[PDB]
Amino acid sequence: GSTEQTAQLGTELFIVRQLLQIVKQKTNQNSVDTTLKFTLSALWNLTDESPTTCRHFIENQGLELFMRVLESFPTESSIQQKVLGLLNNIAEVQELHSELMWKDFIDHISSLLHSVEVEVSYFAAGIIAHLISRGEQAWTLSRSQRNSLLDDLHSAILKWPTPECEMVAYRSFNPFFPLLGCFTTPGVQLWAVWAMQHVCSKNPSRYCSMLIEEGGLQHLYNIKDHEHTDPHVQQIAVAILDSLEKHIVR
Amino acid sequence: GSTEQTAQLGTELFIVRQLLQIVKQKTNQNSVDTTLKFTLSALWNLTDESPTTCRHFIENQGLELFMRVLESFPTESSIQQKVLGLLNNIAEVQELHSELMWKDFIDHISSLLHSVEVEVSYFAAGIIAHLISRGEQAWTLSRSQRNSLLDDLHSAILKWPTPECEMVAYRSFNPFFPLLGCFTTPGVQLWAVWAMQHVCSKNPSRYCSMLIEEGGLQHLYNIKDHEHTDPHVQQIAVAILDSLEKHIVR
Repeated sequence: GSTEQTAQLGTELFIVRQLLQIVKQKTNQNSVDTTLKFTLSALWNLTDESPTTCRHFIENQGLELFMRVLESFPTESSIQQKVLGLLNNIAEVQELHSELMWKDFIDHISSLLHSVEVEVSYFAAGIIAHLISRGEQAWTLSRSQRNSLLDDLHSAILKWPTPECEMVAYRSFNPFFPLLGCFTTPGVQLWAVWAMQHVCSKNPSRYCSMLIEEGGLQHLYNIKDHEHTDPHVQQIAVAILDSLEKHIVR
Repeated sequence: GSTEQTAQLGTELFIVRQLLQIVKQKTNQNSVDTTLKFTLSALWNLTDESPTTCRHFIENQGLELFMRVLESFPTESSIQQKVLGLLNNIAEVQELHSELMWKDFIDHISSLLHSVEVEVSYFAAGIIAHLISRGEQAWTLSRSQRNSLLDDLHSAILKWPTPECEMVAYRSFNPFFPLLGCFTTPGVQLWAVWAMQHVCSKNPSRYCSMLIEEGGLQHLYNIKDHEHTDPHVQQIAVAILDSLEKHIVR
């Protein structure tokens, strides 16, 4: 058992503030250590499927602080991963979209998309995928930056090796489904199917039934059957389907 | 998204120790402040269906610390609720049963069972129901106390008002099911069905669907159609069974 949900919602702002305070102190002292890594993991985990926590983070200078974390520790891939994991959760919340639309932030993400560490690149790509998915109209920065981010997104995913661990856990695939069906911007679909394939192949007994239960079969058959589909998107979609088909008919 | 499960398991020990150190420092200061309250909530929530976290708590003197918390703040219902919520989670872990078997822990729980606050007594009852359910052989303290606890458990539950809030959240009814079908010990059964009735009552959208899908029907019918069953256990079991039919077809 745990506290009831209303009580949990009561405490989010205090916990967000206390954790950000710790992050801020460590960053000022340039202290890269265990308490910082575990505090950043905790903060990331608190924002998992929590639009309320993402809003408290934004309202309490989280974005500025995390840019400072990225600037202060540009060689700490473990730190970058957790910062970007959290930002990928904020990127999923459409009412927070406009908070992420500033040049410094996008410039930082675009550069970490090119990190040679897939556990860093993956989350920069997820942020970019979600932001591009909201459409040209929602993108209030340079139009040529949107376009080149889209090609870099597609290009970066195709270079990724198979990570040795899961890099992330999901409690639902709901945030991925609108990214499918982004046929106009195939790098967006590519990230979604790559991410789905990655966790379903590494952990079928946690994810295959999840995905089937949330409607994944038809969303992916809708890609398998679609006429003018990017061949890489399609190849990974069928690989997820294969895994899903075998989870049924066990 | 959140950190992957193996990484999360690798942080549990650090988080348990940090949060226990915060409880210890606030208890030493005799300070019942906001930080103490949401530190205790977070620890409780961290033990939710987590036998590994429960073991870290035990192996790091959490029991003795929480005893002192209970003895140092005997008027703070909200403190006692959170301590007992966590201890109720420990009581669910069969491999930790013998760690809870010392007289003065059970003596204190048996006292809180008679608290006038249902939000305290509920969780004391839950610890007792789980410990008693493991049969007489596992009960290495006084045997007559166990038998009188079994009587006190049953009588206390009958005196409970309807609480004004949900006092707890459950991710799964699975730890309750063994409590059902402890026909040798009613009251152990009464706590479980009263608990199910309470959460399905106040939050049907969340708990009724979950209860049916985990097998609550066959577990409740096995109590109903069983013939020499305690009247209150039967009345509640039947109350829940009939309320659920209003849901499987709404």
